[PDB]
Amino acid sequence: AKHFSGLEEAVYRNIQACKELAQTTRTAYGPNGMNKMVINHLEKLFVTNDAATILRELEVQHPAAKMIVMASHMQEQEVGDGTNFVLVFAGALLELAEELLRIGLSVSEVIEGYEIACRKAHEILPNLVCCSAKNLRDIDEVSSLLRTSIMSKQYGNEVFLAKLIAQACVSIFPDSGHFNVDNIRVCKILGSGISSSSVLHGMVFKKETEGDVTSVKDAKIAVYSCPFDGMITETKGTVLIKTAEELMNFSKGEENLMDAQVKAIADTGANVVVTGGKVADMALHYANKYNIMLVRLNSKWDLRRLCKTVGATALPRLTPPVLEEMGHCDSVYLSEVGDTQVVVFKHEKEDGAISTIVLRGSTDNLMDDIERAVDDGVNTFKVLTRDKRLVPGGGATEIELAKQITSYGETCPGLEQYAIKKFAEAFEAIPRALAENSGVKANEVISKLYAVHQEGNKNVGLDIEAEVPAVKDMLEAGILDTYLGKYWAIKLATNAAVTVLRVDQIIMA
Amino acid sequence: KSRLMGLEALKSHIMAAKAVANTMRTSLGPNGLDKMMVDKDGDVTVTNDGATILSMMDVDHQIAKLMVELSKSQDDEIGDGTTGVVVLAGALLEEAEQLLDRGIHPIRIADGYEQAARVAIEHLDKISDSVLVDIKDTEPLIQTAKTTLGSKVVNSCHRQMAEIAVNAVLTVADMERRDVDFELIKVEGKVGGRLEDTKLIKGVIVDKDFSHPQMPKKVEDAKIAILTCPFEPPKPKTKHKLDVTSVEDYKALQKYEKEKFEEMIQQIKETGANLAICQWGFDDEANHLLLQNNLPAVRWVGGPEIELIAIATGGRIVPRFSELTAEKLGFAGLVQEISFGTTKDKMLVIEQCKNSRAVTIFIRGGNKMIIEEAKRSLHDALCVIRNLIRDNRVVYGGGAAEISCALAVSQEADKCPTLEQYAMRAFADALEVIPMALSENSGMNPIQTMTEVRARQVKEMNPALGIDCLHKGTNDMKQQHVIETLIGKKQQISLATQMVRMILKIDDIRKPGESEE
Amino acid sequence: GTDSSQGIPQLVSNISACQVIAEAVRTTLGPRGMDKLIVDGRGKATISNDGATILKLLDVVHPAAKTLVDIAKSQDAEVGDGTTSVTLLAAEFLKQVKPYVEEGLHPQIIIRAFRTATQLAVNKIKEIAVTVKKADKVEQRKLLEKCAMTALSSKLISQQKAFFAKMVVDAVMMLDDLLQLKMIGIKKVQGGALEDSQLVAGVAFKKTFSYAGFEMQPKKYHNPKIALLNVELELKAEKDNAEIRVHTVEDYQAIVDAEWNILYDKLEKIHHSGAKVVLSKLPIGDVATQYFADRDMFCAGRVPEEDLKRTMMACGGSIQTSVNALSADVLGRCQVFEETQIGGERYNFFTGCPKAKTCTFILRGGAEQFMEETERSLHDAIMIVRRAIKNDSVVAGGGAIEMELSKYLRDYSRTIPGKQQLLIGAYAKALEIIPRQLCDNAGFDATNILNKLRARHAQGGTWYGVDINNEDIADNFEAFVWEPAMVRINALTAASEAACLIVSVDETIKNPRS
Amino acid sequence: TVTELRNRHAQGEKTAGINVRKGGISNILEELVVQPLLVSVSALTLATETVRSILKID
Repeated sequence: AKHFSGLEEAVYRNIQACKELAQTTRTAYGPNGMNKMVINHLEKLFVTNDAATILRELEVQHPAAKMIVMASHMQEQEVGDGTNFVLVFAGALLELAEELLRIGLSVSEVIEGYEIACRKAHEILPNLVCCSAKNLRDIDEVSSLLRTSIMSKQYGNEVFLAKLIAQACVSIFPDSGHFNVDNIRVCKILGSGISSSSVLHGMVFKKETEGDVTSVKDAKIAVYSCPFDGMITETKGTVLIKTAEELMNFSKGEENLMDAQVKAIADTGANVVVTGGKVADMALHYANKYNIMLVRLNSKWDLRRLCKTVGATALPRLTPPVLEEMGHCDSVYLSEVGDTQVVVFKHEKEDGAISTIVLRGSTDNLMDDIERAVDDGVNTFKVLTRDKRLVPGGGATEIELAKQITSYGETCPGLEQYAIKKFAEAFEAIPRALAENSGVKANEVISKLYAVHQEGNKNVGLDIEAEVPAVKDMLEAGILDTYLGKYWAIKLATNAAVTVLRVDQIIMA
Repeated sequence: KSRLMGLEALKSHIMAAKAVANTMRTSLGPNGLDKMMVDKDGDVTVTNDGATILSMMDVDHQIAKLMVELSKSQDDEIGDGTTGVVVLAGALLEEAEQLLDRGIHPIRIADGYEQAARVAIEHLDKISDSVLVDIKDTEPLIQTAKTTLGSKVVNSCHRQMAEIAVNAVLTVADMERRDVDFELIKVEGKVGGRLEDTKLIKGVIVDKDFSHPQMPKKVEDAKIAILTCPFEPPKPKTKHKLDVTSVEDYKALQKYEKEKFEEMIQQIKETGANLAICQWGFDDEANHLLLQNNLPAVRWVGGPEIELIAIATGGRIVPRFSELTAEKLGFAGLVQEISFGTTKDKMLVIEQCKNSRAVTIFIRGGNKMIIEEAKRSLHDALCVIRNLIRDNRVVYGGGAAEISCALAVSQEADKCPTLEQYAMRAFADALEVIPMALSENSGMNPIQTMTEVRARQVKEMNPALGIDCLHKGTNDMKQQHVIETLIGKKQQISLATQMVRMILKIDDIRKPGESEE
Repeated sequence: GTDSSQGIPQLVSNISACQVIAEAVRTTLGPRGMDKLIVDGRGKATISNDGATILKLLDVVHPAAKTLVDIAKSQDAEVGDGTTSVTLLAAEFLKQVKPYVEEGLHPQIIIRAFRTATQLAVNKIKEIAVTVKKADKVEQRKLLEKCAMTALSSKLISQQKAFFAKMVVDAVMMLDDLLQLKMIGIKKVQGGALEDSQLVAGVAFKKTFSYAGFEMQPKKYHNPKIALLNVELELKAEKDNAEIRVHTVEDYQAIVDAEWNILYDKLEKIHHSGAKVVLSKLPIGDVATQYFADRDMFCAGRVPEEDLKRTMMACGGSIQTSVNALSADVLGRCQVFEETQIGGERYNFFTGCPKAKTCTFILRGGAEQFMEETERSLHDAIMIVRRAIKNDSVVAGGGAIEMELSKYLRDYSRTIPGKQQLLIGAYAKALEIIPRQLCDNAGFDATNILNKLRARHAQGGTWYGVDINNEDIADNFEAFVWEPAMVRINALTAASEAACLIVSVDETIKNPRS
Repeated sequence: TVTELRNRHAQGEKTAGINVRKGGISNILEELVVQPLLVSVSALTLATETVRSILKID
């Protein structure tokens, strides 16, 4: 770092971050998501509509922001819609908390008041348990619950994506009591429409498939990054291609060498060779005759997905597999995935933990936007598995916490009296984020929600009914939340907010 | 990078175009002036022909290069007109700028310029329309030749060059073939000669001579053994080489290569030959066997050069010594070494009194500059004369033709309703650029020279009267015999408009600067 | 190090970037239109009139400027015509948005206002589309002939065109099965005829190398065997590694004659697989060409890679990286080989081709510079007429439809809005620039031509558009100016997705900082 | 405007002129716009004399 003086980090650094955070979740949160352009070190267009992703990609130069980054990342694992919340609740509380400081309120006196308010907020949340639904045998129930999560993360086809994520997540384990984070793995294959994406189960290798079939039930695999150019460690790993005379004997010789390799795996157990290494011209010929599958050209990502599920372990050497390097899948077969030929394995009773949604788009640009919707939606299913408490649609949750917190200023006083009040406004930052998206007055949005006085129903979503004002029931629309989502978000948000607010000058020479 | 559009695009185009145009206009016509230019190689190159000037310079901006390509096609098709086409092109862009600041879009300029040039081609078609047989052509052809040879500077005792050229277009060409014959024509130049000796070689010349003077200086009609066999080191693409050591391996090698060279001479002589042309020539050693089994031979012929000698003579190929037959041997009338006029020029001729399917035009001059100048006069001269052998339609140059056309264009310009009218009249002043620029060369003021010619074109409506183009104090183009092909001028006028029309059309320019090559 | 900028200064950076890139492809497409010349470093200059080509070579640094690559490419692949228009339109939507965003009045209901326009806009084009295969002819080649004439007159010629237009009809039917932008290629000559064209139904090759014979070497076959090689012939052939030396005693003349035998072998392998006619990508050697003339066989070097790929599709054959052939889908055959000089430049014609899904036009313009645009006219003709067979729905060309959509969107602009009026009207205004610009660069009055047409639409009609042959008003459905209905529809959706994307973005994160 | 009136004068002679109603190209034979002969002789001869003095002026 660099040196600082006059307790600058508290007044100055805290508000710089607030803004940096702002408007990358103050318009890509709620019922319509919005694209932001991120260019990475290998430059390409990348559209983000998700809070956790855009921060991983950014290099945080502010030390004030970095705390807040970590808490968003916990929330990415845990909810995938409490991740959008960390930023907006946290930034807003510091802006308001700065105002209090000027009056003379001490930094910790306010921190007391935010903490009794948070415990209190959590007491209100069982009054914001409005209806309970949970069928994990029904695609129909699941899709409505995910629907507000994926909405925030996409501007596209909301309804169609909701059926694909629901179909994957239910179908894999409809009797599980807990679900996994890498239970669904993405496969990102080029071509076709967005609404031409589909659902398979088990591992898909998105890279080239060759050999020739020979089984559809015996799906034993052995995983290598070791090439078959002429690399074998049971004998010598040297090639002879630097001499013209030898190179010719070697081309002819590669045929027989390849037969030794293929058998060497298979006999001890394989039917499909997983090969991150490369398969020569002559090599490709011997496997076609012999009739063992090849899944050629596998990058590190492709091989790791495979290893983690089956417990097959890769080496850069080729020797017959021991049992720890052997995996098994319930099935394999060769059929097109989205209308492109690949290998599809099945897992849904072997160990599950890998389903595949094929993300399609004639360009990689269309795919990233749907990558965010599914990946966040994995972890939203993991909340609905654990509990059934159903929390109304976005932004309709937020009003009631604000109304009962205002009561909390009046009944408690102290020097915490002020802090509690700004805790109240700070939950209103979330529908003010929707007012800022809609581009109409903040104040008018807030006015309608208090006037009808409905608490757990009414909010201004993103519509053309949000342009000339109206209010709508987000309790009944297929836009629902869950209890734990909000319980986690708030807890880690208040964790993050308070602790940046403590900071004082960096002392260095 | 920057985006240049519109005015930015057209401003750049005048700046580039003009630089080329200024050198050309001061080297235009037979009153034309030599330009002595230095390279950065410490060398000096003395130029005057418009094409060599385009090869020499690599001035900034694309527009320079687009003129370069244009001139190259035209050297083969017409010949001369290389100076003329480019100076006319810059005139269009100066006028376009005058109309562009008035508020005229370049697409208006583009269509009206293309439409004006069609008025001018029609005017130039009127002057002749004769097509006459080859013999009758020969006197008009020689008069045209003077002019063309004159526009590469000097033409005094250059009447040999013109008379050899009529033979040269006749042999290679038909009268109504309608194709090019300048890939059948070999230009040859060698230093030490004279510009007063020009020879027509009805075969081919190799710069090589006999291996001995002791071998005969005549060889019979036909019986040429075309060969690829070594009698000296052939420089093999094989690899690791090894040398002899000591007295014994030295001797063994010498006797071996001598023994093999004698056997080779005998098989050539048996299938019937008296000329060996060998790719890989003769060594000192090899000389001994060849005189002893007495067979004139040329030492060394280039890799590709051996093909060129075969097609020219019409002779029948024998690729190699492994391929010797008596049913395939090349053609000749005689094979003799020729001294042209000096013993400083030694070329050895395989000349034809049989089938000739190419003609070598052998021109000489005493120094490097003198042959350069003479080759370029003569090639361009040959080409203009090939357009005329086919169709002997002739117009008198010097800018007389252009003035007449300027009158014709200027009237026709305004009788159309479209917005091109202003362009079309600027086209008429733009044709006048060429006697204006000739005047700069003559030693005369640009302006009054054009208007003297013009009154005389109001009378006749035909070029055959004008101003000075040789300088002799006559006001005639038919007592001066300043003559260019009809297709040739028509070609400078149509090509220049076609080119400049792309340049007006394009106003979409991605450069960082204003010019990049 | 990361550059991040937000709010309004980023919003105005994005929009502005887009406009500069458009200027290039704005004034273009026509005989009264423009061509584009981009030099992006020395000896990297192209002439084009296709939007896509320039933009790839052009540098981009803005995300708004990067967006346009994906829009231009997908248009170009399919139609090959109207490429410039999509990128013009993509940029144009943004231009009219620009005073609201500066002001800070920016809903994201604004992008959603565009998505609604695109919908109404597209319904109209189909609705006014009249399927031409039903409506007219029954032989339908004369139908195709009319598209050809107008298409030849949207890049150049307006009089030579009537002769050139029947050739296109024939070619188009051989070719139609998927558009090729590289089997419709046209070869250049001038100086033996000027302004005439011939249809050749097979292939041609510009480059051939042989000077050891021509009259003495045969060049007419009635059952050629074509070797489509990429290998080189050499003076003498190199031997394989290890051993062989020159001199010691015996090796002096020995080795020399062996080299000659290997060279001969490579030739004899070519011949005995199937050779009477040889094409080879890389030079035919000096002694090699002499050999071929000796045996009475034709040979050709300096072939481009591209030309060989055309010929194989015609033959049913393939390119050989080998010196022998063991299959007739790897060797090539035709039923005519002839070599004829047009313009005095050698053309290797193969015609009577088994498949004959390739064509060659031997075109004589008036100049080399002239030819470049005359080739583009024939090329524009082949693409568009083909795309007419495929999408039999065809609407009026000339940018005629767009004036009616401007007006249609103006009527809905009136009806719809709670704030939408500014934005739907922006969409409408944006359409009109596209024919208006072609009037304007041309130097005729764009207000005088378009607005007069809108007026005639009002009495009744929809196909009154701009004839760009002279840039004045005309019926462009009675003048038979035609381009398919689908072209426009593809343009509208893709264009509106590009524009929407940019306005959504108010943050650009450059993570390398570079 | 002035390109087109030139072409009308070339063919017909006594034709179109700048008309105050139209703003443009319509006959002035249908709407009389007259000027006396001296008013145009004056514009030209005086103009030339002034341009003559300036050219002659050192």
